[PDB]
Amino acid sequence: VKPNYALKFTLAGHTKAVSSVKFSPNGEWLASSSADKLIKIWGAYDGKFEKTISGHKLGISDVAWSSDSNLLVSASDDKTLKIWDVSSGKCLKTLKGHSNYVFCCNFNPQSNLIVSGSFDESVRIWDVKTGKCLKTLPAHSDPVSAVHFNRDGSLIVSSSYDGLCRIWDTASGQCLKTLNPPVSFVKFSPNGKYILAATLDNTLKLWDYSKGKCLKTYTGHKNEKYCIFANFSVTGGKWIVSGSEDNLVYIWNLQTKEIVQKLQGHTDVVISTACHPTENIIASAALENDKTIKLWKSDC
Ligand SMILES: CCCCc1nc(CO)c[nH]1
Repeated sequence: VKPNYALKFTLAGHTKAVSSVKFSPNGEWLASSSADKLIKIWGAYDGKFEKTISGHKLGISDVAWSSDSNLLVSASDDKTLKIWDVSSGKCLKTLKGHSNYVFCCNFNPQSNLIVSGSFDESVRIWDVKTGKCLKTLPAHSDPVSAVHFNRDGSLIVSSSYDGLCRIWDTASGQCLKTLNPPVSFVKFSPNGKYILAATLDNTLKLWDYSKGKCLKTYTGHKNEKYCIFANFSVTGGKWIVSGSEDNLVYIWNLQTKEIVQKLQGHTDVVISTACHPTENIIASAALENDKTIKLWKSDC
């Protein structure tokens, strides 16, 4: 069994490198962030441009949705995160505290908290309602490449160029576990038992969190430079999805570790991929020679 992702839409409009694409939890929208300082909202199913959300003074490296699909958070080189009302496009809160570029962000499942990672080497936990910083974790000794909450928000996982992945107790801010090439991306599996980690030696690893053991390795792609997003595809077959510095989207069989598809079409590094929550749909986005988002559809 292999997927058969085919190109459905090319989304043009960002004037510099795209940095991150994320599907709304309700499956309706794609949000994109860019070095052009803009967030753009697109129809997930028809690829139709919806709106531009603006206000950051420098490039945006990441964007994330609240669980109810009503809010976005963005992470910017202007050293702030911003919370946006998607319907109005208005900035509700500017989260101030990082002393350098904010690189990565995510809401917890409740969406009362935001976690951020920065070049300042810290992870911050923010109150969504007040916009106040609740905790500053001295998480790493180099830029923080990724931050993600587990399924119930009890844990945070962070990755860094220092070569560490760390698991934090959300409530206390205390480090429960440390798992050395730079770690360029990390996220929990949907069930929260595993962590998917990218290292800048062209390697993805599936870690059993509780055991601290490497279960799977995915190779064949190019990743020596950029913090490329990877995903668990769960809507059809159980795949691993990642961009690559050879301008392709890679899809592996999670269990066998075999490459089952490579998606051709991008004309620069595929920095970000996202899996639709209910349909067999991938969004991919590329750096400044390309600046487009592609939507792909598969039968499985
Ligand atoms: C400038 C390109 C940034 C892309 C990016 N990758 C991640 C992984 O967490 C966050 N942002």
